[PDB]
Amino acid sequence: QLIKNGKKITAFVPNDGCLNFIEENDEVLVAGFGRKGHAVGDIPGVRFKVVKVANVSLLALYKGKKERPR
Amino acid sequence: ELSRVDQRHRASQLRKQKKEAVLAEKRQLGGKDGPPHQVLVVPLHSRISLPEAMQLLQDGTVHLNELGNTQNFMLLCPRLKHRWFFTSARPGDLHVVLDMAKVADTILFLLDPLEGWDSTGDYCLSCLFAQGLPTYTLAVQGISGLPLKKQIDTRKKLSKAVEKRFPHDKLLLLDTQQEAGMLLRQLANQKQQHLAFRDRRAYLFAHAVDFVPSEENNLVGTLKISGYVRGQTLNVNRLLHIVGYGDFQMKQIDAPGDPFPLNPKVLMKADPGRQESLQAEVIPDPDEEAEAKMLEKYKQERLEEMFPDEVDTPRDVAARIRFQKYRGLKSFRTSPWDPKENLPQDYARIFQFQNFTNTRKSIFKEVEEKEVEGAEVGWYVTLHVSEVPVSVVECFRQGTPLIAFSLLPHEQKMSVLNMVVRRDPGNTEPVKAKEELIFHCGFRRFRASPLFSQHTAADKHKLQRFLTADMALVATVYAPITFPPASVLLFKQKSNGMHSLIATGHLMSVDPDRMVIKRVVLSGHPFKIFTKMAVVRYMFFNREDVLWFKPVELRTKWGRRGHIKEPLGTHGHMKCSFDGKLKSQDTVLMNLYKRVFPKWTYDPYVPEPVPWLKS
RNA sequence: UACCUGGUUGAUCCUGCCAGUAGCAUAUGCUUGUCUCAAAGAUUAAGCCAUGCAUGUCUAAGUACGCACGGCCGGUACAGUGAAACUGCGAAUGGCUCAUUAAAUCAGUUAUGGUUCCUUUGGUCGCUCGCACUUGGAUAACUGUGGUAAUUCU
RNA sequence: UGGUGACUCUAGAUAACCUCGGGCCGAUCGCACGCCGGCGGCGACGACCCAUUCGAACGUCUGCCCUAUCAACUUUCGAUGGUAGUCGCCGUGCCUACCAUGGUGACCACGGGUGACGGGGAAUCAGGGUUCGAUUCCGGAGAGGGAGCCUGAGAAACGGCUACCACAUCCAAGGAAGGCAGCAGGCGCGCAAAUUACCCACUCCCGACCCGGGGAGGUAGUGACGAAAAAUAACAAUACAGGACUCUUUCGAGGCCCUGUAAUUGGAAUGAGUCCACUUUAAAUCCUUUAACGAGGAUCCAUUGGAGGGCAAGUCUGGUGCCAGCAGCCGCGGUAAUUCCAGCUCCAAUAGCGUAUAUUAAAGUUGCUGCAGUUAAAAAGCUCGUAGUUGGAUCUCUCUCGGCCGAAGCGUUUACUUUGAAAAAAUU
RNA sequence: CAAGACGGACCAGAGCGAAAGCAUUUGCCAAGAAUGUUUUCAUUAAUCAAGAACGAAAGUCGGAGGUUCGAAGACGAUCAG
RNA sequence: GAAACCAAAGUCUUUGGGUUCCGGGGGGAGUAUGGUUGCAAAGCUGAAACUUAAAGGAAUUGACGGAAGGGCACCACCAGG
Repeated sequence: QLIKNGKKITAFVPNDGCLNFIEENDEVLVAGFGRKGHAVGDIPGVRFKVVKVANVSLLALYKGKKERPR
Repeated sequence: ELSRVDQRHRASQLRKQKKEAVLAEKRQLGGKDGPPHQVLVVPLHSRISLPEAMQLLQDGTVHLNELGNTQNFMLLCPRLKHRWFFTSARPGDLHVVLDMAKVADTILFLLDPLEGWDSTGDYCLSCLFAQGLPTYTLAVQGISGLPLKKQIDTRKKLSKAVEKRFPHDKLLLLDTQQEAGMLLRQLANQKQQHLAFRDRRAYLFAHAVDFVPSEENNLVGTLKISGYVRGQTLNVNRLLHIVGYGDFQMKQIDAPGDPFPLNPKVLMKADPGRQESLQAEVIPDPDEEAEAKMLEKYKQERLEEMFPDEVDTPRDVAARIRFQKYRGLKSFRTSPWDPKENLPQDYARIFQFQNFTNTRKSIFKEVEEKEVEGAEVGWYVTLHVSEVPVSVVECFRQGTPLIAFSLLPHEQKMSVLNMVVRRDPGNTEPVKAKEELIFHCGFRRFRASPLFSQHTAADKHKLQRFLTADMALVATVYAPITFPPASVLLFKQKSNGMHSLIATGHLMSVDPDRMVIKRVVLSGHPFKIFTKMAVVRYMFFNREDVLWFKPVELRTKWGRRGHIKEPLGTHGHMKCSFDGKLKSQDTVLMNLYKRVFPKWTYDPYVPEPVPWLKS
């Protein structure tokens, strides 16, 4: 759920084994997926992807470089 | 929406609404009606002496409280209209930092100018991130202890050393009293992080604690926990938990005069007998040998990572006896398993919820949307406790603080907690499945024997016999029931009482219905191959062994799936059908599943940790 | 450098869009040794503001009776420097933001023969046929008595 | 008298008026002092007015984005004009009184919207164009919202005042005080943006002023917004591996041949750093200049994306096995996975490189240059018809006033072209 | 005998009309293209936002008449359904 | 010209005779809403949210016919042994 208007949005967690980093009710930085409003690839009707969790990037957590606070 | 005035006026309405929400939030702390603002100070690096910054920060009207070891004081200023309570902690001593950093309102970290922080402070900060940050505020000390030439580059080097742990923060320095004025101004106005695990119960910090022994020989008496209520409206009927000494019943609340008002004896409640929460945790009606064992654990983990659960069938013990309570499954995901099929006497000793989510919603709405007749927040109250050991007061004289929080309904009973948890990369010691590990599960501290499982979405969860360094597991154990969310920490005695951190996470839903399945795969080398037919040896050793495990379907490391047709030899020689033809370098294997349950090893007492150090 | 490539079919030739390609701008990730330039709370909220500062001012040349000073030489009206106060000038320039605003603002073009103008610069300053070898009354500065919880109040 | 292209101009004459809330005609200071009791040089302040400069203020002609699911708008309460006035610094419906019934519109009036302050300009781009411009220069507007004022040459001023509205600070509860869309800083909002530093030395401005003041401005701090240069190694000998050349049937052997690879050997040369001294500067810092220490790669070690096609670089090895996942698109995974995940090797850019969004070129897929309409998306069912757009051929310089020339008309009027002078600097 | 209907075969790769459309004889009505002209007017023209006539069948309002055919609606056959 | 085909669908990268209407991947959808005409049914004008990598146009073969013919063989048949 976005902060700025309150809308409900489905977002795709990018890499393998990264959904466990996302915990219930956390701050997530969400981007577009890359087709400018058009649903991308396999996922139907889901056009956004999570970039950061709790102000730590998922790329660092997946690569095991940084640690996720709470 | 049209009509530019209409869009503008709708935006102004929304602006008013969010400003009213923010203003309604920020008056809850540090004011005439608000309780004092508790600031906990940690000097991370070993070179920093906290008395130096502590006397730079103490000047405002001071009230120097004292303890056995730690020295915390009260600050009051009408200049900023702010009430402060500064409390100091030492890194490495994870007991004090952990049990009083979960009630502090803002944490101030001190950093040396030359290095980032100490390794012991690194351990402390890792644990503090893993259990929850109230509000961190970076600070340094030795910046003006150097000339300007190295000063600016020292700030550059510190900024380099911080971004790996704290993603981005300004480093606010402490050298003068005016700089302390800047810091106090900063800590007065911060974006306060609502740590909801504090807010959902009624937690209270103790400034005074008096023991009135009913009988001194019985070593138990009446306790006087007086301090500030910081959570919700605290009610007497709800039981009271002390973080290091368990949950128990409280008998009386009085409200005396506050010690430090911002602008300078009567009892509130006694507990009724019928409306009291009952203390019923269970149902009423019923040297080199250690190194060798560690190397054996290393070999077992190395065997149970390149091969999942390969167990060699013993040729001495009969196979259908040693796996008597195992069953076969065609497919792990789809084959049904009855959750109420085989239960021991241990699950006849816990408490089950018909619907956890409905109960959690009901309890949370009864806390939030309803008001109780207890004492409100910010009040300086006193609690008389009927039953308490003596030694806690002795601990109150040692240097550790006392924190008491009033629980939700149905939080004292025993249930089966499931903890989502992943391994900290700092430790690499192999931990077996049924080891005894210390859980810090959100104001609670206890040894337990958990069971590790996968964190998937399905019903059955395969038991993990070791802790994986990247996979996020579920630790399942009998434990006192706690309502999620909850920070969860895992420690182990390394040597001489040094609590080492292994893994951390959150508390998932609590239920005994989450079954854990232990698997055993039995290997066999196929020594004869026909087309879609195979004769395999060394899987069993008797003749009736194949007849007992007939309906279990064989699988194959190369992906073939089959089912056995006949036994041929008196020994373990076994005819098997297949979908296709096996390769010559292939092995067949059969899956056996049983239901496994956690051991009942729970005890609320925890030994005091020694200061942590690096090997 | 006036450029294209994959994707409908059993295969072809098309229409056709989707995707790739390069830029440029904001955000962000990961990494970062030297060195010279250099943008930077515009976007969302022309939302709210703790505290400090941002607008003052004297020459030989308006007014010195503050011993406030070293200091004349002594009845020497006023030696000098000069706090304060009156007086004169500035504070309408600058800075900031882009909310308003669609022939409005603004841009090139013309006009004031339809007007206002501190200052600066040059002109004009006994053209006037009707006590002056010096006019009057106050009021700050200072002395002294105060009020109010409080102000650059009096 | 003098002058404009044109006066109801300037100047002159006469009759008068000249406000008690009034118009000018020095009751001022300094500097040196001096000549036949009296006359005086230089400067400062002042002043009715004129002219000037700095402007301000109104007008003129032309030029704005999207919208018809905005086609009639305006005029009782001025809408368009006329006469007289009122106010105004003036010209005017600017306001009032009396008349007239006008004014604008398919050449899009009026109404809306705008994620609109306009321009100089920015990015792209063959040519045409498309998009942007909050933003340091110019012009405008506003200091929380509206309104009304004081003083002054200049303000409907807000680092001035008075009110109401909305917030909000100190109380002794009687009252008092506000305005960071100035500089730093905070909250809040957020995907999104720095120091509560130092100085008037530079640039200029203000004042009574060779002196004082200046968060204008300068200077450092944060700063991978973006931009320019540019290290992370060079040479030689060996030791192998190949490639050619010669001699050898070949295998093999040589070269004052070539090309690679070497935690191989040798020396030299250096900068990043730590540190002096100088210089820099308002005082510093930085850059630049010197002494001192400072380099063998097994580090003073380069990253970020990728290896199925598009699209450069592996049908290499192990793990997971249509699971997990990858993949912009096409697609892969169901066991020899060329695509997942690792290792090794390799590719691309390189102190930089990924992703997301907006916009541009590709897009001759918005078509003016320059698209399409039988069958792919598309021609109104048909004809009349107004505005609009478009439209056959045709026609080759002088008379008066002044010194061969200057003045005066030109010629039906325009479009078009060419020249000329005016057109802010920065940017280009 | 009466009632309303429709005008086959002739009927064509023909004809006319702006298209929709138009087929029994006779008269009247006012049109209409092409052809022929050493006629007349002399640019009056092409296409058209606005606006306007016509517009098969079916349908909808008022009347008349209802032969045939016939939406709806009523029968009978046909079957594991 | 993509070709089927077309003396126009030609005189089109060697691109400019005048003018009108109209299309911009496929669905949602000629749908909702609004206006207007209509007794009514309806007509004219007419979106978006969301959704997909195709939808489509011409021509060329035939895997296969549950399409039909022939033709072959004492490892098939007739006459037989």
